[PDB]
Amino acid sequence: TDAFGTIEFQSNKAMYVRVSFDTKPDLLLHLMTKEWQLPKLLISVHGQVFGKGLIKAAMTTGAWIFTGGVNVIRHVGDALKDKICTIGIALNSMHSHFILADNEVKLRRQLEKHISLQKVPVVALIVPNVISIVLEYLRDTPPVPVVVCDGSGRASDILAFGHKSLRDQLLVTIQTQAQHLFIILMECMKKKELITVFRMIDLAILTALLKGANSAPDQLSLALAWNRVDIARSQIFIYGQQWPVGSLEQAMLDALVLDRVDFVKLLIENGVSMHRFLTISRLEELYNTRHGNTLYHLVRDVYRISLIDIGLVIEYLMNHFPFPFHELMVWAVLMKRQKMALFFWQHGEEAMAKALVACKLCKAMAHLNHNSRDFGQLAVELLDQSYKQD
Repeated sequence: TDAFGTIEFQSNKAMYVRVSFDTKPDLLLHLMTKEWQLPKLLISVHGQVFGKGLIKAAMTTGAWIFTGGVNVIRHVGDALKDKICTIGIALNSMHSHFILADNEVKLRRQLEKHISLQKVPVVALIVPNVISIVLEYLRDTPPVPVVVCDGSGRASDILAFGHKSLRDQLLVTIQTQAQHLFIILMECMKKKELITVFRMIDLAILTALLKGANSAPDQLSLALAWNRVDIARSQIFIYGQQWPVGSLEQAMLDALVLDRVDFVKLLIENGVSMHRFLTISRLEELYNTRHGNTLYHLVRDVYRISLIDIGLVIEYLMNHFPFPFHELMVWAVLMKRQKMALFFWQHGEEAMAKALVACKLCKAMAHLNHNSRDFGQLAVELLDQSYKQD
């Protein structure tokens, strides 16, 4: 036992546990997820652009960062100072949820492997033993999109060896030890194109993770979890892709469940046909789901949700759909969304009636002013422009 206490470096409040060298992945997972009340992506570091890249990547991905607890660690801490749930393993003030080892590495790696096994790509960035751990991660662990950094030292030597007489020059620069160490470097050439050296970071890190993942549907499913359509468009969707039949419908449904206007627009540009996409079962399931609405309460005023109940409640408030955009927009406004409904209004025809219906529905939905005013003004502007034209 012993330890098991949280200390605030006054503040940067954080939790600390002095675990032993041997660790149980289940114990650490329970402590972090439940005891600490604490991601889709995982990052671990062995040690302006450096700070900016990590901060942007961590904030967007919302991924835990594994770094040395002992104050290269200082450089990372300074970058953080410039609510990411970083994890420190070793007492830096910036890091949170401290975990210690009683003397470690083996237990940490086992815990990371167990966490990754649960339905979470893991990428390690690195700035003598450095090359050893690099090769261990690359070989033993199939996933290891390790990226070298401009920082000199072991990283510089590894990058120089990977990029490319030459072996003799590298061995001389290293200074029997060099000859023994080159055994791993021999496998580095075979492992090339799996760990890509960074070049002079969030975009680069995302690209490296996507390359490591290695099938448009598979990559796009993980991309949706990160909400990086603007950047992921170039890589996920490229000319000459496979595009398996049927996966596109599932991806479209998953995107539509959540509020990702950019991804829906990108899929429409790809050729997502709403004429055939519209489905009674899909609409019923979409209404049923509560993930991501007061309609349920309205339902009580009006278990699986059917179109009949929706029609009944709509009337009170007031097998492919030929004009699905009406249903899409009424659903979007009924769910209290402020972006998808406007997009559906833009795409669909007969905008005046739809805008007026939405304006009427908004006022009674609360029983609001901003949305009702927007819909009302949009209709007025549309008529005014049409009045000028003819």
